[PDB]
Amino acid sequence: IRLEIKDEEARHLSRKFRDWAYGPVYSSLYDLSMLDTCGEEVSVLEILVYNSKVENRHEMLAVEPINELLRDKWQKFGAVSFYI
Amino acid sequence: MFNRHMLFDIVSRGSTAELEGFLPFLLAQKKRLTDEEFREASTGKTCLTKALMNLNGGKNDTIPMLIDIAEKTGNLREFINSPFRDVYYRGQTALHIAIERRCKHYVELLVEKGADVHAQARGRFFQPKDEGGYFYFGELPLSLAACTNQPDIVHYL
Repeated sequence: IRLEIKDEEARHLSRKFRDWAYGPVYSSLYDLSMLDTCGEEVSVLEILVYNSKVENRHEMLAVEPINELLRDKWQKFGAVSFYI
Repeated sequence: MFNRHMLFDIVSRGSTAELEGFLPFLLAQKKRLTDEEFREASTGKTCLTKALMNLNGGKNDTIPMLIDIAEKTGNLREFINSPFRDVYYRGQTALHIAIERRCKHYVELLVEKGADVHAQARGRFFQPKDEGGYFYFGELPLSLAACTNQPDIVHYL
C-alpha cells in the first residue's frame, strides 16, 4: 500500500504519490486500484471483511487508506441507508 | 517561438537561451507581458508566477529576466503585482509563492523591483478548514513567512 518507487521506470505501478507540498500540508495520493473494485470480480476490502478469519484483521483495517476509505462511503451511504 | 504555449513551457524548462530575442520581439508587435494573452485566462497565472512554481533547485534565471523584459515595457509595479484573477486561488501573487518555496534570494528581488507587500491572497483555498480551504495564514505575506517557520523573511520584511 505504501509503494513509492524512485527508479522512475517502474513508476507507472507505484502506489503512493505526492500531489502538492505547500509547506506544512502534504497531499498524498493512494490508488484505489483493487481496494474498491466497482465493476470487477472481488476486492481487497471484501476479503478483509468477508473471507479473512485471522485475528490480525482488526489491526489490518487500521492501515492508512482504508481508515479513510471506509469513511468515504460511510458519509455517502450511511445517512441515506439509515433514513430508508 | 512567437506564441504563448512555447513561452509558458520554456520558463518551466528553465532555459534562458531558448528565450532570446523576445524583448525585441515585444518591441515589434507592441505587446505587453500581461496584456491579454501572456497570462492564464482561467486563473491569471503569469510567466513570473509560473517561474516560481517549477524551480531548478530553487533557482530559475528567467526570474530576473522576466523582470528585465517587464522593465522595458514599464510594468514593474504591474508584472510583479498582478494577483490571480480566479476565485479558488484568488489574490495569490508571486510574492506569496516565493515566500512559500523559501526562495530567500528571490524574495529580496521582488521587493527591490517593486512589490506590493500588502497583497491579500483571499482565495477560497486560503480559507480555514471550516470555510472550505485547506490552509489559512491570514492572507498576508508577513504572516505567511511566520507560518512557514521562516523568520528569515520576517527579518527581511
